[PDB]
Amino acid sequence: GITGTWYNQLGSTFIVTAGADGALTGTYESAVGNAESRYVLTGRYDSAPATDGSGTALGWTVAWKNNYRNAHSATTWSGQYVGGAEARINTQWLLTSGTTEANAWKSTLVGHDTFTKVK
Amino acid sequence: GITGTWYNQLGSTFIVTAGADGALTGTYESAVGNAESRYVLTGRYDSAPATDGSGTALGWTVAWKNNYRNAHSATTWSGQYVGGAEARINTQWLLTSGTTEANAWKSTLVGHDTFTKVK
Amino acid sequence: GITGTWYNQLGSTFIVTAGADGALTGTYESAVGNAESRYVLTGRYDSAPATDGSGTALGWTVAWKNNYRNAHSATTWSGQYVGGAEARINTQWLLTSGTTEANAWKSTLVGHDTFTKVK
Amino acid sequence: GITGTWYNQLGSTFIVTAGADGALTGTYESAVGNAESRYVLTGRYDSAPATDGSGTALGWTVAWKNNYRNAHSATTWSGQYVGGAEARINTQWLLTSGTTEANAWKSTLVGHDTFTKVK
Ligand SMILES: O=C(O)CCCC[C@@H]1SC[C@@H]2NC(=O)N[C@@H]21
Ligand SMILES: O=C(O)CCCC[C@@H]1SC[C@@H]2NC(=O)N[C@@H]21
Ligand SMILES: O=C(O)CCCC[C@@H]1SC[C@@H]2NC(=O)N[C@@H]21
Ligand SMILES: O=C(O)CCCC[C@@H]1SC[C@@H]2NC(=O)N[C@@H]21
Repeated sequence: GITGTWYNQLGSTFIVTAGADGALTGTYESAVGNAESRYVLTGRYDSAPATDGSGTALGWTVAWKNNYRNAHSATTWSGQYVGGAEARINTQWLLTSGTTEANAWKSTLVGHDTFTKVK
Repeated sequence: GITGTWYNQLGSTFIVTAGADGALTGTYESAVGNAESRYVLTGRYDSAPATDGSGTALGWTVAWKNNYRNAHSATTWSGQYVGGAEARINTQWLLTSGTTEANAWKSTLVGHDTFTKVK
Repeated sequence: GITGTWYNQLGSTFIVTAGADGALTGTYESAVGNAESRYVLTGRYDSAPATDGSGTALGWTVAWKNNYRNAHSATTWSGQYVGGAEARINTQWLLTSGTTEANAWKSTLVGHDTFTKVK
Repeated sequence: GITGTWYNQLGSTFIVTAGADGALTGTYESAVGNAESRYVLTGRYDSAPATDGSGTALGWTVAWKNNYRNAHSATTWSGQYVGGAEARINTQWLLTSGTTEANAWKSTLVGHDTFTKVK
């Protein structure tokens, strides 16, 4: 029930398939930034989703490289799937770009994203 | 040259193999926290490493679930491999645990790690 | 126009007064967590608010200590006041608790908050 | 014992005076970035420092504005003073710049700093 075609508040598309062991595959099309295509993602999530009423912890990784453009950067999301009547995924994310060792302090960006299934 | 057996400042072990397309596989044994084994990791990195003199951006994901213990949590690293005479990987990371919707604010932890190849 | 009585999505109250030089004073009552009173905050913001159409960058600090309860912790917000028809303040924040040197990795928590003036 | 003249790993200077109530005043000269002077800081820390053996939680705020240059940005540190034979302050920090509402995702930067008293 974690697989599907999620959107978020910036408008970017996140097509995902969960795995039997805990794998996470799919593509990710950022609607904003230095990117124009679907990009490859990979990540993991636990499969024992703590049935007391909590959300399923998950995380994944995208590196901004394909046939069209490269930004030499990588972004990781970590969040929790809150699954109920409103299927929601709240994530918080990092973005690291490849900089020179002088510009090491300003490499990382942080932010948040709210993923909804049927927009 | 990104593959290998890295340690860090907490003492945890990170066995990694890079990929021809940009995949990243291997295991991760946290020496601290609610974990006792090697755990499965998966992530990505770009393969056009920007030969002006910058580091290679990379990121990966571990979900704390195996045959021994489960913490219902997932952690993601994003950083850059600085490769020279001293092979170094500086990463900054998030840790998300599966909480109830009341305790949504205190789910995520942030921190930093400094990975060295030959300790 | 930054001064006033803001609420947020968790329900916590943030009473603030800006300064002529750039100071920021007021109180902060967290509606959730290990706190029960108004707490003291202090922070800063720039006063040249970049009239091209951007938001005003700001930040502040609260330490969870008063006559009622102490948590030995400190939280800092950094965000930007987007001021228009809908007066909004989006912030992203850190929370650090005083831990032993063994438990240094799990001290910091990260999160986000969305402040609205008239709720 | 928190007051004094701290340096860090980037070379920036942090002159600080603690307060009887819990206030924190002083100046901050960033040795790197879009800044050239001492800048004004303000923040807070708790004064009941948990004498079991933990560090003192603290945090502060700087807004990059003075007579010389303005960057329309604000940075906040949150960390813990580990005080022993080696007086250390480990902090983790955010940096928010005033951007247009389109460029809201890439406003914030995250990073870490390690402050030492006698360098
Ligand atoms: O910044 C870059 O170098 C490329 C653009 C990255 C897009 C970011 S990644 C996190 C955030 N969420 C998105 O869907 N897109 C932005
Ligand atoms: O907190 C948990 O629920 C399990 C322990 C997680 C270990 C964390 S993950 C990030 C940091 N780096 C490590 O090598 N271990 C800790
Ligand atoms: O965790 C603690 O030790 C005390 C509770 C802190 C409340 C946090 S601070 C950030 C977030 N925003 C709020 O208005 N409250 C929570
Ligand atoms: O980026 C800017 O707009 C101005 C430069 C800010 C300097 C940053 S703030 C955090 C980090 N620690 C420092 O001592 N300097 C950098």
